[PDB]
Amino acid sequence: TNLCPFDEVFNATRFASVYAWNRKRISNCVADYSVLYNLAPFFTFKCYGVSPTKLNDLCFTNVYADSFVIRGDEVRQIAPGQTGNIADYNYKLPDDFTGCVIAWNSNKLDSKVSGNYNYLYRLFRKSNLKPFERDISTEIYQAGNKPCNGVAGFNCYFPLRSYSFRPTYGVGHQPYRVVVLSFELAPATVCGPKKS
Amino acid sequence: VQLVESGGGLIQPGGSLRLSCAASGFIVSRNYMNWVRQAPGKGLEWVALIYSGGSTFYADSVKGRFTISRDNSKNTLYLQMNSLRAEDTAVYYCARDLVVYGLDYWGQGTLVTVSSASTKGPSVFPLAPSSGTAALGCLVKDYFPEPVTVSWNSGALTSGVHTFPAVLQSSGLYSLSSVVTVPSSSLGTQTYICNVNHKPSNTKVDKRVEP
Amino acid sequence: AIQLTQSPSSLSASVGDRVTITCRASQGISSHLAWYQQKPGKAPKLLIFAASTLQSGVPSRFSGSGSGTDFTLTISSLQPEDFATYYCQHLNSNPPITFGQGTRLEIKRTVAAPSVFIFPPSDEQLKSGTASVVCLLNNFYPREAKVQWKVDNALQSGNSQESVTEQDSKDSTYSLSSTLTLSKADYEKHKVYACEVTHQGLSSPVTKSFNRGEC
Repeated sequence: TNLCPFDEVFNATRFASVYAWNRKRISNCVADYSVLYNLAPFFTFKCYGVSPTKLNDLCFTNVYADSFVIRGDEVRQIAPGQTGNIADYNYKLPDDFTGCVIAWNSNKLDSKVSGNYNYLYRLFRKSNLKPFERDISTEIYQAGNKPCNGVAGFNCYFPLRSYSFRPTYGVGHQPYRVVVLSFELAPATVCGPKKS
Repeated sequence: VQLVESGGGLIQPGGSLRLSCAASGFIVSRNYMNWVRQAPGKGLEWVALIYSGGSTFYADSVKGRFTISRDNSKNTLYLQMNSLRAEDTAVYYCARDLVVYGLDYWGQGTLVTVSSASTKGPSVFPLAPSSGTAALGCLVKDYFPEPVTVSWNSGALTSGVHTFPAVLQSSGLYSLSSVVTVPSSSLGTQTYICNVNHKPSNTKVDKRVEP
Repeated sequence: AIQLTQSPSSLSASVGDRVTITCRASQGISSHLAWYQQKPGKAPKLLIFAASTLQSGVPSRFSGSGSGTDFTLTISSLQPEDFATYYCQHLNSNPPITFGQGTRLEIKRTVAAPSVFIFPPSDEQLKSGTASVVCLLNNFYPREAKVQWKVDNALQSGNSQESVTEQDSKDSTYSLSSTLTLSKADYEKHKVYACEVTHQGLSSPVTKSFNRGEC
């Protein structure tokens, strides 16, 4: 039994915008988290439906690592049963979520002083996202009964906004790389060291 | 094009009341909508927010007593207000929100006034002009709560009119007075009458002004 | 959360003047700020968003300026109608939106003294039980005006109750309303009811009076 490519997800070059989050699929490997010792010490770590240190001693069918960038004050929404424009139009965890959420400040990495307008989130959407759903379309959002069909105008709004990550900002406004481990329990193929 | 609201008025402390604001030009089921209130002669205060996908947020000063609703069918937004404390007295505005582009359209206002006092219609008394330009008008005494609407010849006379802010007599009752300057050469032929609506008591009253 | 403070709170300025109101944030927020105008008895009107860009339908003499944590609304060719209360807002993507406490903008103009008028009660009203004399000062500037009720040349205090209009959108003039309220008992105990206006635009205090039960 082999190790899991966690370092390949964190030490990864740059992350997707929250609206179009990455999901790397994980199967056939060993759950060693001390791999992560070295990074901006990755402080925010909370799990749901599972306990810490009961992890090296558990096995699940499949495991998913979702990754994206959001601003700090919006990290509280990456948790089951949240609301906010992120928890609703960008990335929704289910109410019964079992898994772990990890987030470190990436101000040193994704802030240009000119402004990093590469990180995007969906602002306008008719309805909430279903849990673990991804909306990629950049269709023009129809705010009026008068249809839009291409023209960005009154009651015709393009639905994504840049985050504008500047390093000056108060820490609420600073970028945060986030990785969400989904633990899904078919034969089991992802276990911890104490079960290798 | 338009946002028009209705449903405020007098109501006891602890009572309950439901505002409603209806929309023209845009569906509310598609937009971020807000209720902002303004205390009398104070500033602006955000009160509630409803997302296009229904997620609601409240200012702490109203959390757990107000509930901001909507009706996709009537294309209308509501604001149900319970446990009504007295500090909630204010003008209530609904507004369409384009979060990063500001609140571009607003309602007109509705006055929720929460006092244990009792409704009371006014009485109107004329102000006959001085027998150049001779001024005349109407008095409106001893009513509650605010406000009253005052018009001259049902919207005809509009220039040179001034309607004054209600003052609160020691009797806990409002009283204000409207006036207009007209040419002295019209006081015997032209007929002048002011119109007073007082919705809080269903008191619509007209009275003529003659020397 | 974030805090917004406007300076100055009050402000008087003459037509055509370049006026600058400022909004200071206790946290650097890049350009997420809107300026709102509120004429009296009206909802606020959005003038500027993104801290610099001009909303549609708004006069061009409105400079959206500032960035970072300090911003200014600059109106350049000041106008009589532009009397209002000016608010700034945090255009935040997360719920708790905050406005400044606002700036009241008063127009300065040249001294104009008031037309004075005086309106004895109505027999209508007298039949009730109280009477209400009413003096009126029409279309003057500045606000500051002294109104003295006199009743057989004896000065009255306490029963008077003044009231002022909002500065006019068209000409920027105030109008005042005093109201002497006496019971019908105290009313018939006197004959002459006068109202004496002292104003800066008047070289000598004007009086306007009537006589009980006459004309």
